[PDB]
Amino acid sequence: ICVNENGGCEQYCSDHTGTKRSCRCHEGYSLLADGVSCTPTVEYPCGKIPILEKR
Amino acid sequence: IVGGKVCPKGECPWQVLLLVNGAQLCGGTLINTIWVVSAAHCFDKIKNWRNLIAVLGEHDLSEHDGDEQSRRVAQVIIPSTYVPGTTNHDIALLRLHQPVVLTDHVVPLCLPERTFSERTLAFVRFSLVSGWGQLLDRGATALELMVLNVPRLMTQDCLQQSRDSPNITEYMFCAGYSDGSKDSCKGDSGGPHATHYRGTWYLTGIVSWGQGCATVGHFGVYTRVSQYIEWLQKLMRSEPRPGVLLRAPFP
Ligand SMILES: O=C(O)c1cc2cc(Cl)ccc2[nH]1
Ligand SMILES: [Ca+2]
Repeated sequence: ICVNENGGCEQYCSDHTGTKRSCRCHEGYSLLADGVSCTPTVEYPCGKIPILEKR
Repeated sequence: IVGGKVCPKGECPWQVLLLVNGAQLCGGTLINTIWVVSAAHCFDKIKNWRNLIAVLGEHDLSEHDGDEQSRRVAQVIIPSTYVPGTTNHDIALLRLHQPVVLTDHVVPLCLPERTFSERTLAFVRFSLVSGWGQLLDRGATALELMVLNVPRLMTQDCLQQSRDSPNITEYMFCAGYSDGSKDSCKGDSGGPHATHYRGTWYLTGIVSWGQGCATVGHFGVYTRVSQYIEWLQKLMRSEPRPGVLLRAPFP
């Protein structure tokens, strides 16, 4: 599932035994209940530009 | 950077400036509060290992505005496969003596997972390259941080579209333009090749080498960071060792 459009994940994707897929996030992020989206858990998450975010 | 634009202040917050005895050496990328990724070739001629400084939150080299954070470089880690004076395995992992403080102007770039980088990020066409390097081939270096959008090429296409020259290995990738208008340059070495994917930026390349700067029929060559993710992750989980320079086995 992960090879095709990143398995629908916003960030990281892990393939599991069967048609099972788990999305994961970089540190400073948490996975939403949709199972695909990553939300920041810190003030300065990696790869986000604060001056653009606070606009 | 040739043919780019000034990166508005705070828009490249992971950009690192490396200094040796206060003189501009190379660029780098902040990947968390104590680690910086740069190019191994930046360190081929260092003798004053104690005088290596990383500056974060830098924008304009002519003025101190209070957002700059300077840290001594405690360790420079190079893969065992890198040979000085050559281009292959052109990567260095730097440990800062003390963490930088994350602010609106100092933010790390995401070091992605290998699989995500190989099967998804490697297919994003355009990515940004940045630095205070030469604005022209045989020209002066920039006073303000510059940024350029460059498209990535498949290595077959790079070798076909290109005019003693080094080979393009699996530890590299080509990006840029062959019309001589836009490229990264000498003094941008070690800086980030950053890729946007679903609202977040990731580290995909390191400014490594090329035939001059913006030479017709030639593209910029970048270190393929995806090949080094596990090597970088294992080092970041390890205890510091005496001595600034450390050669670590690769793979
Ligand atoms: O030192 C140089 O001449 C040099 C380094 C470098 C790096 C890229 Cl990615 C493109 C062009 C370049 N020229
Ligand atoms: Ca400044």
